[PDB]
Amino acid sequence: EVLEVKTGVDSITEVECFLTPEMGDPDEHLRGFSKSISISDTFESDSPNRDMLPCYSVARIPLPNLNNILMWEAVTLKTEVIGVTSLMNVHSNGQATHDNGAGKPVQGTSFHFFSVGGEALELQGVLFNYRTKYPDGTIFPKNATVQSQVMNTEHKAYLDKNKAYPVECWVPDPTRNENTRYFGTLTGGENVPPVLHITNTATTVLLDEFGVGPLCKGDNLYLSAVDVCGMFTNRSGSQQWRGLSRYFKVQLRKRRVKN
Amino acid sequence: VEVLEVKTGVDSITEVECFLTPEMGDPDEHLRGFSKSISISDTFESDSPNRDMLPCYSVARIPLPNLNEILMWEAVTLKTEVIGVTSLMNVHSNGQATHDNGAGKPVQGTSFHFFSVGGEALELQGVLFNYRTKYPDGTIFPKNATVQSQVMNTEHKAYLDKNKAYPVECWVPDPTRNENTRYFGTLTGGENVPPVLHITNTATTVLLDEFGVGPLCKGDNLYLSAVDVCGMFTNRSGSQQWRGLSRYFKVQLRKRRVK
Amino acid sequence: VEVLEVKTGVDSITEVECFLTPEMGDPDEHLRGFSKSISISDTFESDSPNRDMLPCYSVARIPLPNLNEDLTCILMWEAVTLKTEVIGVTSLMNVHSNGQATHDNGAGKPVQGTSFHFFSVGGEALELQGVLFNYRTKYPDGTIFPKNATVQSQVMNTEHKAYLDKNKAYPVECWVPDPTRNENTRYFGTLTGGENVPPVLHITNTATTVLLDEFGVGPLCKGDNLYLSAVDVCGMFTNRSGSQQWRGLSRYFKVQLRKRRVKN
Amino acid sequence: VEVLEVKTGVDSITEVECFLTPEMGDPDEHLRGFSKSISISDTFESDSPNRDMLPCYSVARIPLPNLNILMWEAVTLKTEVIGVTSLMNVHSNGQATHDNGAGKPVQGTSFHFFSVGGEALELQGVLFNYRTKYPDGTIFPKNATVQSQVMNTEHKAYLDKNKAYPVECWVPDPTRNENTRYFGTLTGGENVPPVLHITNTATTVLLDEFGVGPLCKGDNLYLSAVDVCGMFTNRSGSQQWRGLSRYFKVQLRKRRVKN
Amino acid sequence: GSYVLTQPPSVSVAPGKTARITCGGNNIGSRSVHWYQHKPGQAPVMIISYDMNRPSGIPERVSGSNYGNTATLTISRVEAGDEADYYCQVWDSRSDHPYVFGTGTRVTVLGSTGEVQLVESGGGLVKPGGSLRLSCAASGITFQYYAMNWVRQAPGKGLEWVSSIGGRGDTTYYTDSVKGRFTISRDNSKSTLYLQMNSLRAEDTAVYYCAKEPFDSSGDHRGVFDYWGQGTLVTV
Repeated sequence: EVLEVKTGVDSITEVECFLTPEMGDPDEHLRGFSKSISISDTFESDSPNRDMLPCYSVARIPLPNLNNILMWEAVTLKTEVIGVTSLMNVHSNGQATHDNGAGKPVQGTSFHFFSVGGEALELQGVLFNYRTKYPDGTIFPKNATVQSQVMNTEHKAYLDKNKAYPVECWVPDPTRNENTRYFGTLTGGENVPPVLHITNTATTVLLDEFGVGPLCKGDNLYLSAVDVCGMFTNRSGSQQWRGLSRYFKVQLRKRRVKN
Repeated sequence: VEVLEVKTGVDSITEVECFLTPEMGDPDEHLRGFSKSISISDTFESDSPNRDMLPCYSVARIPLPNLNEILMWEAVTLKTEVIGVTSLMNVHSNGQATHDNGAGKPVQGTSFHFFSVGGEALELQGVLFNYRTKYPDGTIFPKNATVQSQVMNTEHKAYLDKNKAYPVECWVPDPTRNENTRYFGTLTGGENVPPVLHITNTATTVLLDEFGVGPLCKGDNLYLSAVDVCGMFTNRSGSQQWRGLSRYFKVQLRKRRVK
Repeated sequence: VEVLEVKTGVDSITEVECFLTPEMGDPDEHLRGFSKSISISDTFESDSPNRDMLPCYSVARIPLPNLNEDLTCILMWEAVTLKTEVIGVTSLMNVHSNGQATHDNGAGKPVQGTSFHFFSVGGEALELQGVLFNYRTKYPDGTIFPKNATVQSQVMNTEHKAYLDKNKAYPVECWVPDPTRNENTRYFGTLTGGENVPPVLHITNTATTVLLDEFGVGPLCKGDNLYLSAVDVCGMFTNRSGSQQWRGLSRYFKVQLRKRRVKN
Repeated sequence: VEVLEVKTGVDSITEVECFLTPEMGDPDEHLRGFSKSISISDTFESDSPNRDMLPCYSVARIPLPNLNILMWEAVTLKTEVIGVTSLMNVHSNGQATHDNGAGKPVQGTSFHFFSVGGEALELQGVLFNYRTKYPDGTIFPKNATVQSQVMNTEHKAYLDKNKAYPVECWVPDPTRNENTRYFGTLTGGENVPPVLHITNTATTVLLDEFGVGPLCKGDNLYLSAVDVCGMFTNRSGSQQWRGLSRYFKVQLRKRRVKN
Repeated sequence: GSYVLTQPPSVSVAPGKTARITCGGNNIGSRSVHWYQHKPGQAPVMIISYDMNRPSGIPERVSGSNYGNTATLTISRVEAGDEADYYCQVWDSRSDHPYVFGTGTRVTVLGSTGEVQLVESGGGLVKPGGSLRLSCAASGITFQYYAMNWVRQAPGKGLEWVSSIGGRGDTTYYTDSVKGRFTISRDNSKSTLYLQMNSLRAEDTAVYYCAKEPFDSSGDHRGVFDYWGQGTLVTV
């Protein structure tokens, strides 16, 4: 049961951090890139390399110790993608658009996603191909059946680890996440232009229809992000995912609750 | 039904939460949530598609708490999103390379996203691209198709009262009826069209009309209906199949007295 | 007409509900709602299109109930709100019927390219102004088109005025709504030109357009007649041979009207 | 700086009006406002771009009327790109679209950015390729590590010089810039259409959520801009960045502050 | 009665020339017609589904139409291999005879004459009034998503549908000539189909074929047999 908000100098705090992208990192020279993408021969023989699978990023940030019973309530978020101008490096090991042309810029399928919550983001599993064999070191839908390709309620998980939950297996579970606000956009297609806006003037309000924001259980704020900006085509024609870090700034306030 | 006052109190309000799996055609178990590869006919006269090649309207009839021993359940707010949007980033599984050494071709092209909430079965009107198209045994389609069926034939009225039955390309919501249903649909046609799928648990659609009255569930039954053809999957051989995804629904209902 | 008070009461309000079928050209019965395949002329001077190749403005003149069966002091039906949508948007997913493959073993090419979606509600026939792409284009017997086309017809010739007062007659590419008139009509139109343009068609029964002007007055139906007008060229269908035909769809209209007193 | 009451009266308000020319690289005088033709490197480890190939952040430090404790507060901005119609010169040394066709217009990756602040814009470094060797005469991320490709907090700088800070190395630092309002859009891709609006009717308000605008320390207003409109393809196929100047008009008012 | 499909008993063609097998039906044009090839001793293969659609494997030579009171199979460049019995088939969901076969057309050529498996068991000799249990062991498929059928061919006669069962074992249908005597059943875990034939009569002697329908998320009936077992002969 949510009750009154605490006021005063010490009633309010701020959390500021960045989440680096987990694009796969095939060698140190390619930090924030995936491995070049192999296409499998059949659906039954699809066994991707771990460094080829972008993953959900997650940060668990301890807040000032509180606790009759107070909890930190996340009220407002400011977020933006860090290093959008890096995608203008069109002179570094790319494939020419045409004869004598500049490099091919990062483009194609993108997924930008961020979440603020008082507990780990809750995930539902959906597989493009149920016979895809996800590699040791990742956490993925276990006991994949035919029905896993549309909806299998057995595939529930918590985003509770980094470099573990592949992006293409997991989405936010819309049946849970009462204590999380999540926002995501997939802009699929092969030649799709990235459209990235940056400003320090834009604020998202995290309060629900009852004026209550996410309540941080155990004095922990859970930030989660994916920013697959598109794909980098290198000279040989092979394509790698490219991702960028995401800035978070969350304003929290003390809220009394009961039980 | 003369609509009167809304009931208040602890027990005056209920919630319905479910997912609708897509009916894309399901040519074999390995391809659940895909259609069969699309064959092009030689002429308009000789167009006789395979049943597993035709995506269909999805429908769910959800019983609500029994009210009688004159109250009806009134649908007030909807939350909906497409489940498994990140699955469309599996670009490594039996696809056709964009170019030499390139990553797979992502799902793209013609898409139709549609959802409806109502107190009775969604009412359909028939419109045929080609009136001489022979729809297969097992589907329900416009009967006695005339030349005028290609623009508007008022004989082609139906109720979306069955799954894996009403093909998407024959039927649209009948704008002359559906007084007791709220429907929303977007066709984004074209061959190379990028999917643009947003996910968030912060977005709510209000189902009330201009008089402040929502859909009234006759026989204590809520009717959810959906289509989510996300686009087409091109496999190695060049063949194209529709790919669809499930849709989450969450409907807030309240007790309303009528006469 | 000096506009005065709105009538209230049970009988003060009425509703008009209908669909307008598209006039895309209809080259044979098998191709109802398609145009004929498009021929390109050799020169501007020798451009003489076939009638079944020219999409036309659709129009409906709907009689409304008789109001003035009363006494001294003059009611007119006033159009207040419109609900409209394109009927059969999902028909454009028939990509298996006599199309041209995108590539080897590929699905059919879907309907795409230059589109024009347009609807109007008014208390008199929509008023048209003539603008010709090529002034020497010879429009065929059976259509009504800009007469006595001069060189200035390609940008603006004020002689080319007309009323959309007939179906299968006013070709889309000759006529636009005349912005100098149409005081008693509300019109809305969008041309999305280009050769590979994706159709974007929204359907919903939750969306309402208000027809009232800045003074709170909607279209006043002269002679108790409501004038609905529409064009919905969704794009072009490419068939196996490569030839391209316009494809159009019907348009639903639902108009809420109310009785309004006017004077002298 | 505890912010107090705004000064009113005839002399309480001032205006700053100027244009910032673009620093696209300027390979010779004939090509002012163009970059050099873009070379693609053989590998990531051998990427050493020419200085006249790197567009740079533009910056202007404008002295305001001497005050003094009063500070000039930036309230409203009007800005637009100067010479948008110049991108219709499709007859001047371009590459034909096709046989007998008109020139190829300026298109592809664009970055439009402007900032108003009471101190130099604060920059964070992000590198596409960390082994890129930025040339003598530019100011760039020093001691680039592998982590520089996603986020390295060592790469902090002030935009305090013209023709110096390359666009592709630096973004506004979202951890700082409390006293600056910045707006930027990257529209990446190879064939992307420029969309440039011009109007003298549009005003941006620079006040924060507390109703305080940027406070000009030392009576200095800091304007900063990037307008890479896209790329010009010339006959040979080679591609150069093209940029345009940006108009600024800032309304400032006198504000009293303390300590 | 049942719906009626009439076929010419036989058709002759020279190698190279085209062969036309007609399937006559009362307004058959408004029903989906499927075609099966059957060579003596082997499992019937589906060559056309839904009037004119060719499965992976069947060549472009083979062609289907269906318009009036007549549907037409067309083999165009005829080879020695094409010599076989050809049956047309329709489906009438919600009727006393749901799966209806044509009488059959034997084609003769007058020049100079593996993911899915269905393994059958149980056939043999049995006396009038006796019992027998046919089984059909499927492999390579999740059995519960497939409606399954028993079809038989009596010495001399054509294909006759016997019994159908749903994926979940919900729906059961029989021919009028076996109602109280034959029982169809499934063990989805053991992945096998059963026909319990007791109170056997003399006119039951036939090769009993196990017939699978295409995948369905509910295991519903679809009215087409897209794959067949090699068959098992019962004599009396």
